[PDB]
Amino acid sequence: MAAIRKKLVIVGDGACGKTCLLIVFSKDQFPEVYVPTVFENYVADIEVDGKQVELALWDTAGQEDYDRLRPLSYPDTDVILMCFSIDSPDSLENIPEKWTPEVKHFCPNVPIILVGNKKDLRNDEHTRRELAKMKQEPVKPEEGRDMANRIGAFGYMECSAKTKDGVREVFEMATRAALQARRGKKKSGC
Amino acid sequence: NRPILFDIVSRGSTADLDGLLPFLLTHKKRLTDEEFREPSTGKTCLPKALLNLSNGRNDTIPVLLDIAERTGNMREFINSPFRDIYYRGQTALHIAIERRCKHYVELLVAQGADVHAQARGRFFQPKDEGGYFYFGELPLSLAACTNQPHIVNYLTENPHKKADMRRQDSRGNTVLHALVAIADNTRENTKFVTKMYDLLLLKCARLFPDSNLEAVLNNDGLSPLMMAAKTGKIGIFQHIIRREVTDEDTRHLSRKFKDWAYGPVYSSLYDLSSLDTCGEEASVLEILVYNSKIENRHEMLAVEPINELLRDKWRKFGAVSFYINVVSYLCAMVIFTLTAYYQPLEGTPPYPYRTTVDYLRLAGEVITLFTGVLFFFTNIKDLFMKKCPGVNSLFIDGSFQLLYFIYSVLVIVSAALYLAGIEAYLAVMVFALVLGWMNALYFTRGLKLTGTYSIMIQKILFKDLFRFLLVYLLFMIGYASALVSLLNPCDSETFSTFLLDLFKLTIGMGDLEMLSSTKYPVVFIILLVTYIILTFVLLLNMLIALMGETVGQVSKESKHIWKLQWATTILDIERSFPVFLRKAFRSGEMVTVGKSSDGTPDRRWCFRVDEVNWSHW
Ligand SMILES: CC(C)C[C@H](NC(=O)c1cc2ccccc2s1)C(=O)N1CCN(C(=O)[C@H](CO)NS(=O)(=O)c2ccc(Cl)cc2Cl)CC1
Ligand SMILES: CC(C)CCC[C@@H](C)[C@H]1CC[C@H]2[C@@H]3CC=C4C[C@@H](OC(=O)CCC(=O)O)CC[C@]4(C)[C@H]3CC[C@]12C
Ligand SMILES: Nc1nc2c(ncn2[C@@H]2O[C@H](COP(=O)(O)OP(=O)(O)OP(O)(O)=S)[C@@H](O)[C@H]2O)c(=O)[nH]1
Repeated sequence: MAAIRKKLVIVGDGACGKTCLLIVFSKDQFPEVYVPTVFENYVADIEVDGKQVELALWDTAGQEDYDRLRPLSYPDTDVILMCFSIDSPDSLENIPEKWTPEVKHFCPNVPIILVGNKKDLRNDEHTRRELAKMKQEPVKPEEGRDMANRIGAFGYMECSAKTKDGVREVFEMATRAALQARRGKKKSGC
Repeated sequence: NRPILFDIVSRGSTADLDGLLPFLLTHKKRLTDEEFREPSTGKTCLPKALLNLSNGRNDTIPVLLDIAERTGNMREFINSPFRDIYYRGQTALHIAIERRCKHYVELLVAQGADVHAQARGRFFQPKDEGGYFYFGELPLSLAACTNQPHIVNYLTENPHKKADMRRQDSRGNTVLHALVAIADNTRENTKFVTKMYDLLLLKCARLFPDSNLEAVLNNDGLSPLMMAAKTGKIGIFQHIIRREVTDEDTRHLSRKFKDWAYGPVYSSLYDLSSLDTCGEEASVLEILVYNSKIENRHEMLAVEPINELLRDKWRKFGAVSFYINVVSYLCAMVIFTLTAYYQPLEGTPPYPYRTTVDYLRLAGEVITLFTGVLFFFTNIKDLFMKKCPGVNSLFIDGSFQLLYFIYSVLVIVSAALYLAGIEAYLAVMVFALVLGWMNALYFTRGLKLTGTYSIMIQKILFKDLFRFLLVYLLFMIGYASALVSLLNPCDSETFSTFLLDLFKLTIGMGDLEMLSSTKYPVVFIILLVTYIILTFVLLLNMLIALMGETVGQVSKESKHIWKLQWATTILDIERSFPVFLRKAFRSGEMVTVGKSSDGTPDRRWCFRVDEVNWSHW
């Protein structure tokens, strides 16, 4: 009947493919030449279960001067995509230390969905050979399964923008998380 | 180049813009770059251009739009939202609509401007929250609230994009909700509000025949009718109640029908599908009555169907049960009084019951305790029934709703003592009895002859008498402390005895013997004389001045307040009935006035009234 508008914000460390993920959702065409540093001011139509939802997609960066304005994008957020890389293990241990407390500081009681990018790159040989120079290995999916549990993520998934695998299901899970009404209030003052 | 570009666009000059496109192409700098955007609020070139312009023809907009198109960033640029707090979410389309220029609205919509963008800045929030203007946080709602029928008509039906009228903002308010929110009781505002409301409702019904726009509810659960009733906006409320549509195609959504005319007598059939609800959903009547701080509650109560519905409801069952209520309560109070009188002081409570009189005596205590428990249960059920009304509902008004709670406590509290604290249960039992006897004016509220008396005594007691008693207590404390200090005994017991003597004097009886023992008797008598003069002569009967003025206000508004109190008591009595019985007592008919679009019968509950007119010739 009437589409419901929901706010989705994607946050992740640099070069993780957040912009690529949203772009592939947008036009279903991987940009192989030019990728904007941020993809902003876009609303996409999605239907999951008898409901029509307009999802407003916001991106956050910190490459240059975007960290100062990043806080402005948090308020009135309905769902968060905590995004990281499977080909870059360093993208994992930084999620709890610095990103999570900021997320809870600005926008608490908001559903958070964990996502790892570059599923194919975890099985690549050149990436493994280069990474072994520093005694490192690709991110283990089971480690992600557990890491979702630790940070209380609503759900954790994998995406591959190159082969458009799981993008639709991942963002559908994001939307179903968003439509959820949450649980009242906790320890509400008298 | 932000300052130079801002100055050029503000001045409206078009020649200066020449050469910007080659510069952007060579430097590959987008028009949305942080440097171009104003740091203060993320403002961009387009909103600055639209804000200031000459006769609505800034003339710089098309050139900037073409430049953005060449850069390939038109979608991002046109609908770039403002950052910060005060003007968060504002876009170019909102500004174009506000400035009452149709041309720029058409241009922005055609070029791809978003039409569902929401403005959520604090400035756009309601008046009481901190925002000076509220319009539903939507473009179409903003146009409707600003009395721009042409803009609304164009925006609703456009070949490029359409703004569905059944669209809800974050608050849940739709276009009708916002239109009611800005509605005012002024003569000019009401006319355009009603006209726009009718136009928009008719358009929505015409485009979508299956769904009725008024059905949609906000997050609070209210509808435009209910919200208007709660906010005290009579101008739109009365029109909504008696809405009649002459059009045959969409006459189903009308709320007032014509039954028949015999000579000067005209009988018309109103609809009350949502005006009265038997617990199925919130009703306009309950919201209008129980809620506090309503600007025009008394005027809104005096409408054609409300009075007749209250009269019929009172006649059908209200009178039958009201007297039953009075009789039962008075009988219970008499039983309680008899139990209290025949209380054996001798012996330690509890007492053994062996004699014939014990049969009768125990029953009184059992009945009183069960009645108190029933009162407590009724008063918790009622509190939860109204979705837990706050302090304002209980303390300020409807004092009797709180008093029976106190009566509920003491009566059971004594019982506990009667089991263990045997010695001093009478002390609180007697006070409970006194309070119960004194709080029977709730039943007198209903009577027309004595309806005002209870309301006005409750009103004057807490407001006038206490305000006067503050000053009286200042005087009392000062004078009593002075007199106690002055006297020479040659101490708590002496002070208490002196206070007792002084109070007995204050009544107007007793004797003035204290002066004999004290030193400086002359000043003591002077101070007593000042005390008596001030209090008795001036204050005691100058309170009567504003007391009589209060009773004068009540006399001037006696008819209006009695109607409210009678409605309150009858609704009160009704709400305690079970749901099935209430449905069995439904009022109205099931007239099938009209058929739906597909021909199915509406079969909606209604209620018919009649009046007389002699000039309809
Ligand atoms: C049973 C129906 C036919 C009528 C119903 N009366 C009763 O249920 C009882 C009367 C009596 C008398 C003596 C002993 C036991 C009962 S049980 C009835 O009509 N009403 C009760 C609910 N009402 C209330 O609860 C108000 C409004 O919420 N609150 S109150 O001020 O605290 C009050 C007022 C009178 C009574 Cl009495 C009990 C209460 Cl807490 C309204 C009015
Ligand atoms: C004008 C009004 C609205 C304000 C005053 C409030 C009254 C409730 C005060 C005024 C004087 C007070 C009385 C002053 C002295 C006493 C004696 C005291 O007990 C005694 O008899 C003292 C003997 C002893 O303890 O040895 C009990 C309270 C009483 C009656 C006080 C109870 C409350 C009274 C009547
Ligand atoms: N092997 C592999 N590489 C990918 C895949 N998707 C993206 N990459 C790379 O990820 C990059 C994601 O772009 P982006 O997120 O903007 O990088 P960034 O430098 O981290 O951006 P920023 O957060 O500093 S502002 C793309 O440019 C692409 O080269 C994939 O599916 N498989």
